[PDB]
Amino acid sequence: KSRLMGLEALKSHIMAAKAVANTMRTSLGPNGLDKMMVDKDGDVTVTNDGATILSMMDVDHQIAKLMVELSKSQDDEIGDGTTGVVVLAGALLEEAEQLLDRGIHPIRIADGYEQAARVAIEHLDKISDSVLVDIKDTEPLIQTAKTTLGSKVVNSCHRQMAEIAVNAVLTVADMERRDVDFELIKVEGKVGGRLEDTKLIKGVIVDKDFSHPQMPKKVEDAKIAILTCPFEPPKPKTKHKLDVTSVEDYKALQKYEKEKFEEMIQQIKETGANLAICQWGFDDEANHLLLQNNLPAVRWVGGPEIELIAIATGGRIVPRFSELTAEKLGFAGLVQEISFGTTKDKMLVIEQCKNSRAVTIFIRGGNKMIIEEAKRSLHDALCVIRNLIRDNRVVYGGGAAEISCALAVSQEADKCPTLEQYAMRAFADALEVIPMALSENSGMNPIQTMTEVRARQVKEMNPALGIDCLHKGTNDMKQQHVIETLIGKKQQISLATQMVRMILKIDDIRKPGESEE
Amino acid sequence: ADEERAETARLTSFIGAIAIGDLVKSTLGPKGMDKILLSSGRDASLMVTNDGATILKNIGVDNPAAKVLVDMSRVQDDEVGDGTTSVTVLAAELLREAESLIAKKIHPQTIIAGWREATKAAREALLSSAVDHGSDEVKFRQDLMNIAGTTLSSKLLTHHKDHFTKLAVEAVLRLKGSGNLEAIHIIKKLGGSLADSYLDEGFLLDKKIGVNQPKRIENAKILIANTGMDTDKIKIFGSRVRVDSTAKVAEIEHAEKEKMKEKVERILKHGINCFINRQLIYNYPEQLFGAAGVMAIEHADFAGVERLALVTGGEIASTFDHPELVKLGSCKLIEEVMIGEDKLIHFSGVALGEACTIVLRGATQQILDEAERSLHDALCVLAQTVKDSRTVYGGGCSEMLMAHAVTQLANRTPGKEAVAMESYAKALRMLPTIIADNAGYDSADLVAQLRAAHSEGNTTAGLDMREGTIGDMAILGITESFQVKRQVLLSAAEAAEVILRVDNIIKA
Amino acid sequence: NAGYDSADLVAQLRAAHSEGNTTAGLDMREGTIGDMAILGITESFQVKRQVLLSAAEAAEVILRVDNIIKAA
Amino acid sequence: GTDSSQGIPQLVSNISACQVIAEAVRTTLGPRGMDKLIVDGRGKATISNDGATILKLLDVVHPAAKTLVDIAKSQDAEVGDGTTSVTLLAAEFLKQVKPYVEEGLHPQIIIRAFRTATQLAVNKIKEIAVTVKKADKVEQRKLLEKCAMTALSSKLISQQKAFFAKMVVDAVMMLDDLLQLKMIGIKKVQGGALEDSQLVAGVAFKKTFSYAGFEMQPKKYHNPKIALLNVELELKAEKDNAEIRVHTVEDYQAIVDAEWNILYDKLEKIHHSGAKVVLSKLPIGDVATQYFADRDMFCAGRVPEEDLKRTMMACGGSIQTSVNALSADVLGRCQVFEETQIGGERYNFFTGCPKAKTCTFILRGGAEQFMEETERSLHDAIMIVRRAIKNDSVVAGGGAIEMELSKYLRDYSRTIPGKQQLLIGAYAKALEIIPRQLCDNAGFDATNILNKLRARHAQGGTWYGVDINNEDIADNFEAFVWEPAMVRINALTAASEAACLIVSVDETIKNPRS
Repeated sequence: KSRLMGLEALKSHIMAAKAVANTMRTSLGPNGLDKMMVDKDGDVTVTNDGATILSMMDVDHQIAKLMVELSKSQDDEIGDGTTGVVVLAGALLEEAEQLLDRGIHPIRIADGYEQAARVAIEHLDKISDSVLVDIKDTEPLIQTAKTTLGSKVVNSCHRQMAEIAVNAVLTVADMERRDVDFELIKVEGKVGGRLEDTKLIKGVIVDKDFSHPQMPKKVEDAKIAILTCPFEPPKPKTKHKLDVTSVEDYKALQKYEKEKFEEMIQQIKETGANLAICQWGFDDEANHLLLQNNLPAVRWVGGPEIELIAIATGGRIVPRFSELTAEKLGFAGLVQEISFGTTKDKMLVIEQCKNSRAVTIFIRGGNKMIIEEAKRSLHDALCVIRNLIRDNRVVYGGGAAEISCALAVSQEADKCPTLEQYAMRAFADALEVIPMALSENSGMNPIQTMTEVRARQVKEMNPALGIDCLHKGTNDMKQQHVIETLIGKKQQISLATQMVRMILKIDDIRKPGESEE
Repeated sequence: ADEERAETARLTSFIGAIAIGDLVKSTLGPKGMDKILLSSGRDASLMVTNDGATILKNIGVDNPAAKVLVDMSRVQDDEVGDGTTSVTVLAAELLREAESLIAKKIHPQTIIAGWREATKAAREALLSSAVDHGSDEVKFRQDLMNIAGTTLSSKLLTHHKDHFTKLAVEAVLRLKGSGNLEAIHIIKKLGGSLADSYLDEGFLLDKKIGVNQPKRIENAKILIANTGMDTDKIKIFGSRVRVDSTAKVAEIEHAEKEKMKEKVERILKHGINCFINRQLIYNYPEQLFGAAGVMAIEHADFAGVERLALVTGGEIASTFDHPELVKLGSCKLIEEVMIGEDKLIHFSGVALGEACTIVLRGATQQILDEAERSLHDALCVLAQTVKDSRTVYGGGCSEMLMAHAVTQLANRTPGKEAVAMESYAKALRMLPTIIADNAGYDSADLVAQLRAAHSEGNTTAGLDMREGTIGDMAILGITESFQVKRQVLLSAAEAAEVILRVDNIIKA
Repeated sequence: NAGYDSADLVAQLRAAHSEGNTTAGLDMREGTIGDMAILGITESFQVKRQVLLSAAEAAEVILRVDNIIKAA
Repeated sequence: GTDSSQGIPQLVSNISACQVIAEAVRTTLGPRGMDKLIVDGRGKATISNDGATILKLLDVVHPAAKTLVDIAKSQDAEVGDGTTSVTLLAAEFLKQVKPYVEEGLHPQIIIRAFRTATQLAVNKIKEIAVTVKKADKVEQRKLLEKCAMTALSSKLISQQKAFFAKMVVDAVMMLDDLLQLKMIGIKKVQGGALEDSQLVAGVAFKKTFSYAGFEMQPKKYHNPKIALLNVELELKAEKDNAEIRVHTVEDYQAIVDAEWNILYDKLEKIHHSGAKVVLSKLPIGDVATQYFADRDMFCAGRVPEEDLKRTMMACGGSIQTSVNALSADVLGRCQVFEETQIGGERYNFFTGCPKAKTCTFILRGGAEQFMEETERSLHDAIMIVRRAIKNDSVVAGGGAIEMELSKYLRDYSRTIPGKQQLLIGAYAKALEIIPRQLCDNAGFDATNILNKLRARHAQGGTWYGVDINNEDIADNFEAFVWEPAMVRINALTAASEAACLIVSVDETIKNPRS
């Protein structure tokens, strides 16, 4: 394979990282244009989501993989900003081209963009740095859960999607701890529901329901029998697995497990837990007994879920039918199958008003991508919300900060006598793609559209007013409720400039060609 | 792997739906040239298809752009009805509009809004010329007739449409508040009739009833059961494994005749002479099932028992246990009525009522299917006739009229997006173009004159393009529910606009 | 020629003369629609009819000649 | 058959083979010294600023490329630093004798004369060399912070070196006596903040496995008896493949509850091993952790062997082949165990490791792609801070002496020649190209800067040098840009013979052919 260096490896790096940004900047914002993306699997995926694009994107040019990475970083913490850091990369990338074309050295270029990004993220700090509690944040959360859920296509008619998030990070993680638990928040979703169907569950909803509703559909508080024991074949790891074809062993077996499962179920009734959750759950033969025992109990359970039933409920663990004791009883506030008005949607909420260690934010919708649309809605909404519920620090978007950032950077670039005086000012240049593509996403001529914000920032010198992000005709950011976590732009910037900077620091490419995986 | 850019993503978007949109075009509007489906790839067949949904899946839909309208149009006919042919053409008409705007480089945002903007305004305009023909129930029955009249049109049916008109009318009439799609039961068969659609007493059933067993039954009260056997009973004894030799491969099959005989006794515990085991039996079983006095009548329909579970006050459930679990079906006479050389056991003594079974005897199963969607759509659209007595005038008389204001609007209403909205008010009139020239008329004097003839208020005046003329929609009776007009747009409206704004296609 | 998107401005001026309008029309000076006060922005009918009399025919006139023949 | 070739066509191809390779490392090695993403396999994409690694990564298609690897790699094992430059110097003469080889002029003394030339420097290198240890403070751990500061500053963050340089000292202290990456082994963190680290001098576990409750399962031991276990406990334990028949009758519940129990033994033999904090490279199972969280002895599964080994070296402990732990040294043991989340991730930290010779670092970066460059400052500094420990005699870093030497040497180009002023001149200049590259891979000027140093090398000043960040004239040791003498000594002697070796080779035989 071959060594590729300098302008060669430069224009190597330049192609996709620039080229990939294009579909994503056409996808930039809600006015960002969708993309039908079809696998070799026969699949079809219509995505204006760059984070989903990058996921959908298997394309070559390892840098084009590194963006699939870089969006996911900002995807969890900041939420939104997955796509912009990508389209900002290609901006400052081509922006970097002509400085080398000028003769500005590859390590001259990157650092001029880099320290100028410091001013940017520093200038970012001037927009709104506020910090409030959850119950106050919900207003700037839902105003942003407008944008987030909405830039995710229909926040519309939902504070149900908005304000369960206000609870989501809140319950799983503190305000001040700022330790990211979207891992503790269970984002659950079900097709056949509605976007108008969205639910917060501080406990765990287990889709498996009572063996029979003829048996009680309400188990009392706790008294959950934690059981890893077969009431159906427990995929047991030891033996050769064969069913019997003869009536002789057909009768000899059917009397066997009617004895044990009943006295198992009675032993469960004996353990004093009137719900039996069984990590190896219920076939019908045990359920007739279970029904005949009149014991409310749970059929097949996912292996880690009965554990997740433990933690999320604070449930004390009864490991196995051999360990049985009446003392340890799993936690459930109320054990019942939940039909939401969507009856095809039936889960058994283990609903913890006492110990809730996994908060299920459960959203619904008509179909797969719909709930997925609503999930990545509910995902990044809360993710942007998580910033704002922790530190509610808001920049108003759509290029209103860009000029604002590009302004200070530009002059301060000239103020720096270093060669990067150009690069730092060249830095402030490529910031303008943010209103630019958005302008053309919103369907406006950016070059004028953006300097509106400039003329605004020339006057305003802050994101408040802006251009249309939603193509609504009121050119605003604050007032258009274009509200972006001030953390995230600092995130988003630092992500772009530094990833590119190493892309700029790496000029030395051993590949069979310009790009590779 | 692959990253596709907009131009192809837009052009392939353009071509496929356009390529499929013109499959049924000459078959759309009134009847122009028909559409022959040649199947050379998967088989060798000469086929005639005016149906998009048919034409859709037959030809390769694997164009991801085609997939959209193939899906969207399919969904639309599956909802409001006869929308596939529409939607497939409509967004195909739409794609050509923005394609210029795209060529003009008009902001993808602009065409999206303006069309969707105008999409409202036209259906809005579609809301006005929508006229209740169903105020009076008899006029509603007449509303049901004309609305079903435009539905059954343009396809290939010889005498069939006449049975379905009244029936799509009657499915509504007796049901009180909705049409009967399920209470109507579809039986598509080849009988002694090259063209028939008629009403089925109970539901007819096919079998050769020979040998000893009496081939008619009187005073039937059916024991409704889904549990039974074929060559092996479902019971404790239903399985035996013995072959030690080559004689046993012969002997193993004889013990199969042991399993049938023990159930023949089991129907006698209930003592019920009319018992449906919905699983089949042969003559040698018919030899055995004729001995006991409790007969197992084989291959009873699920929906036909549902048909009976409706009117008889009985139950349609699964499996079975004892006669009181699933309520006893009852039919006055279960009879075997021979149609041609073959005899048909006929469940009868039960005639219509809360439900209907409909047996279509065509010359082909082909003629049997084209009437179903005709019926199926005329059923649904006459259920649309139920709530909305509105029928807005067919032959695209709405389209031009929908295009009238939007045109007049687009000038005024947007100070920009008239590009889209005019283009909207443009494409609406393509359907009249493809027929009026197929009609022999000059569409140029159709889509606009007759437009400003009906759009300025003679709405009955519309397309009789099977005369090659302007024609009177209420007089021609060519009109269909205002509800059949809106959503076929709304589907097609987004059918286009999706792939419009699709600027990239990633491929695994 | 002025380099301004005509469609909107046109459709603006359309939505003007769609509404109908006199006192306001597209002004490429500022570059955008503006007052027609006879500011210099509203201009002699004499030319226009003459102009508008002229090339209006030439099309339909030449539309007679698709029949062009050449001693060349 | 067999292939062979001789003489200038081979001999120039001999030197043609080499000069291709030294450009891989060319602009590399430094803050503005470039960095190499080298993809030698389809899904295998590798990044190094060091030659030896990519030398190990890249294919060597030449005896030259083969003969080069160790030569640069020779400077690798020494300081941890300097392969790239040795690669530069090896072929740096090869262009100077291309006049001679295209003169066809080669008495072999050309390589033989560069040797005493290699002698006069490595001699002079140690002469000017000065012990930093007994010279600096009375302390010599702020000296290390000086080295740490300077050696945290030559690649990435000088921002955090003000905070980090004191810890680099502290790591080296526990690093020194056993010189290891694992015992400075860093645990990256992110999201709790951006761009910071802190030294944790006991060990740390990035991984662990606990379910059936966690916040209800003890996460900490104020006297951990640390089981360092490679053992695995799965959903059900199996000593048999099969015997009889999933269903039948007596056979169904017979297998299952015992399949439970065969776990319990290993589940027990862990817990009565004195495993309270339990650590198993292979995962603890769920029902195992259902058991483990039932027994309230903290388990761990999916555990790093290094984490297991960092402990066994910090506790004097051992990874264990048996769930039973008889020996507290076969066991690990500490006076502190915690599962604490720095950044939010479950970690198992051991302080109270009796040896505790493994320093761990909990480090946050700026972004995804910005983090690597940060800790290499931490890793480099230690290596060269330790390198400042190992050889206390230390000169100016950043090629300060070469220009002086380049002068000092071709000073003999006046003194030496009946002939080899050429050789002494050509020998003298090739020194400068390494920092000149560093000058030039900074995009900045060297003949400008380096000659200005030389003008004051004409003063007789030697430690006069460049600070690669500022990229201007200076005295590196007064900037305290540092390397011990032996660093400069070997790179020459490494690349010198390399420049000498294949020049004795006009001929290469290949039996396999090609």
